[PDB]
Amino acid sequence: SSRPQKKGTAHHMKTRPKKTARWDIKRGPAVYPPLPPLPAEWTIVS
Amino acid sequence: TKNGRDSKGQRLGVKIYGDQVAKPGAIIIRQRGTKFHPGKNVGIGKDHTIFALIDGLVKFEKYGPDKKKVSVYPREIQPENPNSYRARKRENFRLQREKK
RNA sequence: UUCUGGUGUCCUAGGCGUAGAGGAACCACACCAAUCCAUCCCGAACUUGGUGGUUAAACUCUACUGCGGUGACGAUACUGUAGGGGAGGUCCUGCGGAAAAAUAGCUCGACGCCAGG
RNA sequence: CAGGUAGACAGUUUCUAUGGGGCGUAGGCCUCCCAAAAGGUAACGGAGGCGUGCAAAGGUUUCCUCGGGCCGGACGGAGAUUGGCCCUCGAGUGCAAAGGCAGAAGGGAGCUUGACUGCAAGACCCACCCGUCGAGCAGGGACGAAAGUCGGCCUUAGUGAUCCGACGGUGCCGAGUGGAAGGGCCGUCGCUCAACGGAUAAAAGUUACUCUAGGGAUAACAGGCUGAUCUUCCCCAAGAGUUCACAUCGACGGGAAGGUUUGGCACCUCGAUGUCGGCUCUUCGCCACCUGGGGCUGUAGUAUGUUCCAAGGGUUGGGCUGUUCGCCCAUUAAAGCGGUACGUGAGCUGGGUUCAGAACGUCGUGAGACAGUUCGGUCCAUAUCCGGUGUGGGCGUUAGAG
RNA sequence: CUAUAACGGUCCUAAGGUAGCGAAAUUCCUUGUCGGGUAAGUUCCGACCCGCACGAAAGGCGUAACGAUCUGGGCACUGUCUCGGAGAGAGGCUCGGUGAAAUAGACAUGUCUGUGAAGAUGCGGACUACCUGCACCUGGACAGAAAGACCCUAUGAAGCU
RNA sequence: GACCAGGCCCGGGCGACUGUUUACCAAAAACACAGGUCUCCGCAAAGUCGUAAGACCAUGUAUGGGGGCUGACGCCUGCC
RNA sequence: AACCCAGAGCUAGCUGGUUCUCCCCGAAAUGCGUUGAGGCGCAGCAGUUGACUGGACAUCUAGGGGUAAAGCACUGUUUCGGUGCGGGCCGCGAGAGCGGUACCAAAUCGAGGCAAACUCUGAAUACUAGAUAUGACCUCCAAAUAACAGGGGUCAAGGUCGGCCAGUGAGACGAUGGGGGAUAAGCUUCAUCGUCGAGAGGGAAACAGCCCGGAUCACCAGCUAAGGCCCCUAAAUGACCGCUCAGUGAUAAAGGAGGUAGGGGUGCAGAGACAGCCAGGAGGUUUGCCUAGAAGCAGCCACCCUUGAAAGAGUGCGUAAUAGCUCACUGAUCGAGCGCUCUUGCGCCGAAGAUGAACGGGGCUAAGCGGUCUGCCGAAGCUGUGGGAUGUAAAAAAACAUCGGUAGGGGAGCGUUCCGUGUUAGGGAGAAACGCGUGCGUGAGCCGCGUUGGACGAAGCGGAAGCGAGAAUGUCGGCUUG
RNA sequence: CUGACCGCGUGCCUGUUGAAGAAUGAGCCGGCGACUCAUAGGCAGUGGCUUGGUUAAGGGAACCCACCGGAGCCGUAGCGAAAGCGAGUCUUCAUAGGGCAAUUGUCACUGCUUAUGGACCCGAACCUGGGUGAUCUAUCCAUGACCAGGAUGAAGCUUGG
RNA sequence: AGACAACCUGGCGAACUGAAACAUCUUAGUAGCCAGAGGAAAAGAAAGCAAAAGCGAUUCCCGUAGUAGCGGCGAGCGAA
Repeated sequence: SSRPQKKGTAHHMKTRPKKTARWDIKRGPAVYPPLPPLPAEWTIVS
Repeated sequence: TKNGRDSKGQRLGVKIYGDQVAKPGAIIIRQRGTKFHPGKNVGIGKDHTIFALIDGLVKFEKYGPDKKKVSVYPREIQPENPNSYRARKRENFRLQREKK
């Protein structure tokens, strides 16, 4: 004994998924080419 | 058995910091003994309180290397204004009232 | 227009120690008596009245850093936020603030004001 | 009608906090710390004080300022009156502490009563009730030549609402009118109302004969967290062991795991989780008592002593006590420690404890009481479901059966 | 001899326990020492005495007889036990007839571990298990029963002093 | 000789005995009792009940009545 | 301290119960006082309404404080050495003297710390007070082409007083600074923030209080955050650099270590090394003492010199002790890489419990951990498209801005029995209970539609309520389970 | 309509810091069952009137009631304990200085909320008054009845003294 | 001489409660019980109220007034 144990909430901070590798923390999503705009989608003109 | 636990809870701050606006008669310092001495335009009190005599500003400064020497001044300036927002709010009160 | 003491105010504060310089004017002591006065005892102080001898003391002025005061930058502690490590006591990075201490240093203050010779 | 007078009888009270209640302490104000560089701040958190004193320790106008070292002079002594040098306000300031104050708020003198009446802009605090300061004006003064200061005391404790009564003074009402009784009003005084925002002017216990409304908001049994304690370990080793630290014991101190003792919290459970010990029946853990194998031994052998792998098994019968190493007897290979809601009461007994009777010692004047003793004291049940032991049937097994 | 004090001094009250009895229905420590009894006896009998806190009509001490009294040891007798066994009866069991009960949110109602108001069939992972009867046992469903009787609270009720 | 029909001793504690008691968890060492002492009461008593009349007491009368404690019997019953 | 009836529906600051729809806003669990603390009064924080307002957010500058850290000036303690005052002791002698002691102690000095009730100093934040800007969109007019300034219209937003009215008054954990405890608790107590409370969803296996994030609705559309990409479950068993061989990867220390990849220092390596085979390995001397004996090796003293390549008054065993044995040291061959040293990273042992592997499982040598670059999955978040609702606001819109929510407040509604309009419209070709219509509504509910029976009764505008039920161990009746 | 198989999903209310909870409650179904009324104060919405608003008791060919009924209330003057004075008044030597004043509606209907009433519904143990109870039981009184069968053997009385 | 729903007069007369306890007070002179009588009873013709002005037997409703006042000046009661 002489060592406490880690309970609810307390247990969570020790043992939740952390992304502890500086690299993957850094990253950002792909961007893209700007994708020039798109036409209308509907027309009464018929 | 405890014997202990008899605290008073009294409060004694500085009331008007340097470069605030002192009314006349208003208290500058409520103190226990004389940390800050009276300078000019202030009056000591019965219990060493330091209160303003004329409107103006409070200036804490050394009256000796050690002492505070609190003081007051007329400090009247700036009549000039530059804020659009206050005028805007007032303008809205009326426009909306008229609309409704 | 320096100098002489007269009063004062921003202040790093300002001084003690060693050195010097000051008597024509100013300042101050030695000197002298006593109404007003005064010493709980004493003219010691305080007082009025005289002689008006030195600059010795005190004050003033110029140096000094031996003390006293002052005091950095940098760095580091610490801390705001955002996070993390450690079973804990507690530790560590990112952006922001940032010292006490010590040491080098920095001062022997700056201005006014009136009567003067 | 009046005084006294049996709880014989009645009507009622007996506070709260309280890291369960009771016992103990505490209950208001002041100062310092916790208070986290404005204010504020909580704890049965750590230190102390107060319920006053002063006709001056108040007010003014003045003057000087303490101490603690050293040197001088008889006793005089470590320390008492008298002169010379450092000094940071280390002295004191009536009483506690903090802040303050050395042109002093320190000490001493001179005269005096402003520790006056009517007040007051504005502030500070701020649930309210309270509380604190106050420029300035009028009257009438003190001191001071004058300027000026003076409506208590260096500041913060020295104090308590309202109702009621009491006393002094009133160019106010006075129930038809004049009076008066009485009251009003102004100044005041009267409660360790101390449980100090004070239920009344006036109030203690006990209930095991109890009872109701509630609570797992707060206990006891058990579970959980925590290991202070307790069990078992490992480190260093001073030594002891004839010499030799480690065959064996290991002082002084340190680092762990366990969860079962005693505990700490009090999280579930008070529309209820039935306690100690025995009986019967389990089953599991090991750090191992005995049996299986091994090192090392200060092992000649026979005994051992210790550690290592080892839970497959085993782990008596009694006497005493209600009481698991608490124990003597006789053996025995040995006659283990534990977990399982201190396993097991919808399986059993009720010897103990927590019911009503009674008594002893003691406490209480008393009712009653003692985690003291002593004798007596109906522990209820025809399994729905999961579980388990047995045994069947349908159906699957692809044609159907032995 | 050493000890224990026959006997003395001090404050004290109104005085300071007499006779008997005593670890006692009173002694806590405490299975107190010692003796007897027993193979072994914290119970028991007889004594000692530092009576925590016995004691003289809330009586002291002792007593022949009596006790559905409490307590210790005996002889005889036995299933109380060692260590069970067989048997008869009534139930249980099956068939014919009549036919309740308390309980009950709905239950299509597994084990181990983990979690979670910190002791779950209802959640997670893994294992295990054809559907459904009947007899039998009672470890769970914090099973039923009585809004706990222990503990606390209520400016609750009631009894006694 | 079936049915029916005392187990008995030795030693303690408490209570003298027979008896009564918690209808439905206590049959006892508890209560009572024979006995003891205290104290009150002179007869239109004391005590109890009833506001009052009055009634028990007692159609008794001081060896008799009410009340308190202890509980045969033996020796006793201290001091303040 | 009966039982029945009455006051009596006693009282209960205590338990339980409190029924139909939608919409908007939406807390607290703190202080104070309380015969008071599982109540109540006031404040503090909701609603709604009326004024006066000015902000809020960011930025910057001032002002006071004594906390964190530091410091020994102060106070209180604190070690090491200096100094010696003075005292005790030996005595000489009948007075105090020079001194001596490995002597006890007061001030001081040098070095050196420590403190909630210590400070000569002293931050960051916090606080108070000032000025300084500009938020989101539009429609624009004039642009080559933007931008922005030029206006106009919106929308969004702070407070300080009040009115009418609430609920709340023991919070929990996490982070930090602390008290109490044992720097133990999912403990307790306060200060500043977050989430839960009152809040869903994804990650965390399950799992209020940790991470991202905030739920008006529809969508068999897309991009991402926290977290992840072998199978169970979506997505690379994808790239390259390293490191681990224990199933570590999921849990704990002191201590131990030639485990392992590196690093920091150190000397040696043809006047050749650590390996081994080797050789040699002393004279004085039995070192002095003690001891029976001590002779290197019980113990202690001197602890050197000579000789030489090299030998320490001998390293260990041993002998009664000697002797004996062997080390250190030293030359030759073989041959040129080996000692020492502290720490980094990942590991091993130390590290053991009671029903059965408990750590998601299958498993894995990468599908583990350290590092970087690329693609993807991933929520109710953001986008896209389309409805609804609140105000802003006063009117068609349209445009914004919002729309989680318990206690609680405000707005708008449905429904039921009865009444006014009535001896209504309608109705024996047929009033209500049951059902087909996802007809219709945001919903409570409404229209229609049918039957053996079969008598009454809508709609609209209004009114009243014995007015809306699964929770009271409610209650009356009928029925089951066993 | 039924559902092979996959995924997600730890009953509902009360109540808690916190429940799927192994905390509460309910067997199921259908009904009965809880902030109501009276009068009054305050506030809001709506309406009538206004250089005022309103009537109450009471009459009215019933009861409702058109009309009547002005007594009464509210809004018009404050300050003061009071006499009193009055746009001021109290406090005072005084303006001084200050405090409070220097103006306002009303009636009704509908909600909210407060107050007294059983006042949202259910639930106490209890208290007090009046009455009924001794067929159970507890003593007593009157009057009856009962106690098988055996054993022991006192005092008295009588004998050898 | 008995009977009575309620109303009335008289005698006796509580308590739970409110005061956040409780003894003054309040529920309240209520409830209840007893005793009479009536369709109504009780009260009633002034030794009254008033206030320098007037009234004129009783009994009820409105209103003065939840005012004056009383009150551990508390809860509350409350006229004329």
